[PDB]
Amino acid sequence: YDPEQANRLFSERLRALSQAHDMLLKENWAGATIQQICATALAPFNSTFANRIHMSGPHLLVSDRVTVALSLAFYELATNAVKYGALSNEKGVINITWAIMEDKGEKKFHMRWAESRGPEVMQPARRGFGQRLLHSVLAEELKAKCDVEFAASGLLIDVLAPITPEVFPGM
Ligand SMILES: Nc1ncnc2c1ncn2[C@@H]1O[C@H](COP(=O)(O)OP(=O)(O)CP(=O)(O)O)[C@@H](O)[C@H]1O
Repeated sequence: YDPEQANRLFSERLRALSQAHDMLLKENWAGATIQQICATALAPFNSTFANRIHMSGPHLLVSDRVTVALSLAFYELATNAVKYGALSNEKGVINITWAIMEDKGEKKFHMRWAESRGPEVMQPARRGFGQRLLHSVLAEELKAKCDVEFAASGLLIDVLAPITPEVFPGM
């Protein structure tokens, strides 16, 4: 081991990641709706796994940063769904649902990624740096409380965010 080389490798890999994220940020300058984000990111998966990914929610416009964060989150979640969850078998299904909530006056954005009818989700299922990082980036861009549950019945991700015009333009 050499700590100086380990730090250098981490920076170089981080810079490579930032470069890839800027390519996405430039492309997505106008933002997008959850529907457009969701359908666009999950299009390669809808080809391979027809009628196994379901999306439902109101028409809702989101900023450039959230469109990028959410795209990679959706892509990364589907990548794992094929390797471990609902898309690893033949009967497993993914339900992406979002909506505009109300806490007796305060308007909130809620989103759920729900995997069902997939294989059993075995007890020591613990996230690595990448997914942890993506979830953290997504939650920070949304200024959201994010809950990740590795339920035996299937992975359940919940996002609860306050509505601000920075994150949700024209709101
Ligand atoms: N949709 C899903 N359904 C069931 N288990 C899942 C899952 N997504 C992830 N897991 C579990 O979480 C573990 C950790 O996954 P993660 O992708 O976070 O890190 P990793 O670094 O262990 C593998 P990799 O980075 O190659 O995907 C996986 O090994 C798997 O057991």
